[PDB]
Amino acid sequence: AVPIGGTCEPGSTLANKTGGWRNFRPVYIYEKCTKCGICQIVCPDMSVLPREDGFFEYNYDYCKGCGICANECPADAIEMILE
Amino acid sequence: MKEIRIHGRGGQGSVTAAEMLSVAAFEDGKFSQAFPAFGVERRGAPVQAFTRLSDSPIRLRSQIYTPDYVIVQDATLLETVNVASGIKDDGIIIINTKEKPEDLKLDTKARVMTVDATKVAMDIIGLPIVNTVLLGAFAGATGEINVESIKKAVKDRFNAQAIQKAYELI
Amino acid sequence: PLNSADKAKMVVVEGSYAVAHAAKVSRPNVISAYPITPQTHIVEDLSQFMADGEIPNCEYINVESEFSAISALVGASAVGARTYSATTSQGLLLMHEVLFNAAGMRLPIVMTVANRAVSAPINIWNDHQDSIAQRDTGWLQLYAEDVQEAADMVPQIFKIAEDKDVLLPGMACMDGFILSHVYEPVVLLEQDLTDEFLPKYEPEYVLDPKNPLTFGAFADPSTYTEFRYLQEKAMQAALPKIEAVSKEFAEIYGRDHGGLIDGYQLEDAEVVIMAMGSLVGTLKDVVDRYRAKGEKIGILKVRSFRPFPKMQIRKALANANAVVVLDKNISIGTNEGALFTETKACMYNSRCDIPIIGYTLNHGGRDVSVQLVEKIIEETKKVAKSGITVESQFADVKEELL
Amino acid sequence: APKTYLSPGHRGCAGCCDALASKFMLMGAGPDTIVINPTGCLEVMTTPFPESAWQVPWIHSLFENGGAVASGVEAALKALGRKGNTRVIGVGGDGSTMDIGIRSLSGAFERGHDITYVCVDNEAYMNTGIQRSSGTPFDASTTTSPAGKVSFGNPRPKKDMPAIMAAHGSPYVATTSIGFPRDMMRKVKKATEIVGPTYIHSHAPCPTGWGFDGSKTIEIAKLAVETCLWPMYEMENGEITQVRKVKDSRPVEEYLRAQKRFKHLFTMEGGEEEIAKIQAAADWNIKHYGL
Ligand SMILES: Cc1ncc(C[n+]2csc(CCOP(=O)(O)OP(=O)(O)O)c2C)c(N)n1
Ligand code: SF4
Ligand code: SF4
Ligand code: SF4
Ligand SMILES: [Mg+2]
Repeated sequence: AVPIGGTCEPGSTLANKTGGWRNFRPVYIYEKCTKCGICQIVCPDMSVLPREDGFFEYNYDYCKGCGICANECPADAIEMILE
Repeated sequence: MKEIRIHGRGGQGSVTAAEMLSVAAFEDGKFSQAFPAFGVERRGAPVQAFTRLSDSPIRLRSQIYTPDYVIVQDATLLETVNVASGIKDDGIIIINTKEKPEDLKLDTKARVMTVDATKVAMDIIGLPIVNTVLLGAFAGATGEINVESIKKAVKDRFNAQAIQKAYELI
Repeated sequence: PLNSADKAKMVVVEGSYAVAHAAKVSRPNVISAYPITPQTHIVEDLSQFMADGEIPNCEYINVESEFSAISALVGASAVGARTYSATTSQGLLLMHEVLFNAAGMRLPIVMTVANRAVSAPINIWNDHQDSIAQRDTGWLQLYAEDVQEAADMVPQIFKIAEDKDVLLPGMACMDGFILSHVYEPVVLLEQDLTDEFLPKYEPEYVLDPKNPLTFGAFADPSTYTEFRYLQEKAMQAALPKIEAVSKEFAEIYGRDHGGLIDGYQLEDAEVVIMAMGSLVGTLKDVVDRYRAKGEKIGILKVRSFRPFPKMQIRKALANANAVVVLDKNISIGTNEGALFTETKACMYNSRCDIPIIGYTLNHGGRDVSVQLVEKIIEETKKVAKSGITVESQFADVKEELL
Repeated sequence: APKTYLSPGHRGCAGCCDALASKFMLMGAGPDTIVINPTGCLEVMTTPFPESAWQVPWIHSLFENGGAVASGVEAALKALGRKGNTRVIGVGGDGSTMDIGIRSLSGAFERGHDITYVCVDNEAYMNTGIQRSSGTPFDASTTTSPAGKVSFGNPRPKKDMPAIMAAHGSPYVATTSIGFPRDMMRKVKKATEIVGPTYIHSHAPCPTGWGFDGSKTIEIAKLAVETCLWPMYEMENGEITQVRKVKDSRPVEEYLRAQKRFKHLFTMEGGEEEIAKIQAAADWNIKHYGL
């Protein structure tokens, strides 16, 4: 329903999965990862999630496959694959 | 009146396809109309464009909801977009894909037809510009517009061989 | 509107292209530009023409606001330049104060308006609220139905505005997206024809060091009324001017845009639909369907909104059994669109007491389908037979959202 | 990584510069903040009703009124005794900041409101389809300053907004870039913490508008700094106190070549001469800022 405003709830864009925008998809090569954390910083779509072990993982629900993380990785620990 | 819906992603020039279709149809002596889905085009985002064909001037100003023909520029769109939505039973869906029609499995009564298009583009043009090449496939699949008129349009505004191959392959 | 007989002369281009082309061919001396969806293609096209050196005796200004867009044209017009811009929506709203100023300065500035809804909430789609909200500013307002009309409207409105008996600025209104972003067959404006149709702007008094004069003086209560009276008088003069220029255009170009108002199957209509702009196209198709089934439905298109063609409308509605007025706007607090309000007002003191009802629709670009038009016609048919149930209403509210 | 307060699901292009700039801003500012966001890509892409990407309070009024709206927020917090350590932050594009919103901003700075203002400078009006703003650099092609038979694109230099805001007596003015995330976060954080009107000008390469692949947004940003076309510095009370030195500066061609909006300088007759004018701008930067 339209509220008097109309005010929106915070973080409600989660309802919009943008993973369907991808032509290419990033894939972590965990063996090559230095855990520097650059990929989490550089993601425009907050689709790089931290882990307790200090590695990172993708939220493919939202990843738009722009390839910035892959481009900025100093370890070439991310590969872009078609899809 | 015939109605055409084109599916693509921001940056893939779906509006140009719609425009070229309306230009080519008019060269054939059919009254035409073309327009983007009204909004802001985001790179990578699913987008739509539209064309109408008629023997008489087109005065209708509503959106297109039930197309006779559908063109899908990017196969990956099938996962998130209902491209067969609203299509007439005697309609045709043209899809840019390596796979053959039946492999795609779309819940529709309309004829599903496929061309690689992307490969045709990389082979002949060099770049993966599929918005114009798929129009060749459209002409071959539907017979609604002469393929020569589509060539005429693309050369006028600015490829023709890539249009020609797609016309054969469909 | 478009003449099918002209098929061999037509080309398929974007509406914005046709309008930009028409502006160029109309030979402005100063173009000002501020971008806003969905007006952008017009000014982009003009800037490309400038970049290719296609417009002689002309300067183009990329300003920093719409306020400056119109304000530059005030300065330029007063020097003697033919002036042009295009705007919409938030842009037109920002100009509000300068709109009053320009009309009061009696400067024949022309702008295309690519009608779009107004904030809040922000919305980039078609609605007539932007221009309708300017109905007091003293600008001419004409509403085009198609691309042909929208482009042709540019030279026409220059000729009207610049006429010595008028000297009022004017808006050539066309539906945002619907007309601005569509590609359709159109006859592009002819240069040599326009050079003969549209005389060069030759103002009697300008800013000129060799003939110093003062423009924009301060009027006390002893003279202000007379300025306002003369603006009204200028609008009165624009009534026959709009008819004359439309007829003259028809004679020169072979394209008849119908002047102040335009009837479609109107003469014997039991139910008359009134509307402005591109919606008329959809209406014509629906009317044809009703006509095919022998139902006496017709359209009265209002082309000139300012000046308001009261006498013309009154005469045109004389045989109707019921009138339905469609507005792409609403005066919040009245539940009525401006055309509905003004139609009733012009009909009030006449002997004709037929029911007139209103629907507001196309708010924030909400599509007007053939089926919605059919629903509205059916409701009005009932009114013709049985009387008014609801005088004014939103045609298509979603009660689920409340 | 510091927490950001922007959610996934926004409609930014793949590799969006506006998304990055706002993300870094929030990381520096923290959650005790209220954001004022004039019309533009950032606003449109994050707030399609009924959805919002913002995890902090956020208000959008109009295109022109960022400065004034932020002023009213700050004043209301003071009046109602709710100011505390809340950061009132305006975030807007080059067009909103430098062009249509400059009166609003001038008034807010002059009055000395405790606000922070962040300019996201992608050197054109992007949401509307890439039109020239005063943020547009010399000889950039835009849809209202296209290359043509008699045009090399935008004929004007970039307006110097940091200098303009310094002249307003702003206690803290800093340039930054999405190419240097940590730098941006640090500068934003500092700007928010100073009591008074502070200004951050962030360079933000737009893949859609500049014409480069979405994967290169950060790379292009770094290249702007390395060619010395974008000086990175801080001004405290109108005096430059810090500058990011560039020992190994790159010729401007390397930056210009990577972008469709400059392609015309490589195809048109006299293009190399125009490139020289841009090189001269970079050389001036080196001299003036002490790079
Ligand atoms: C008064 C007014 N004029 C024009 C517009 C149209 N408009 C909305 S956003 C925008 C461009 C925004 O450019 P910028 O501020 O640089 O942000 P960007 O989209 O580049 O991030 C324009 C021209 C408007 N909304 N209001
Ligand atoms: S940027 Fe590369 S090395 Fe660093 S954490 Fe991410 S994947 Fe690992
Ligand atoms: S590809 Fe782009 S959107 Fe996806 S995780 Fe990497 S940076 Fe984020
Ligand atoms: S045009 Fe540029 S700023 Fe706008 S959404 Fe796309 S990448 Fe972001
Ligand atoms: Mg910008």
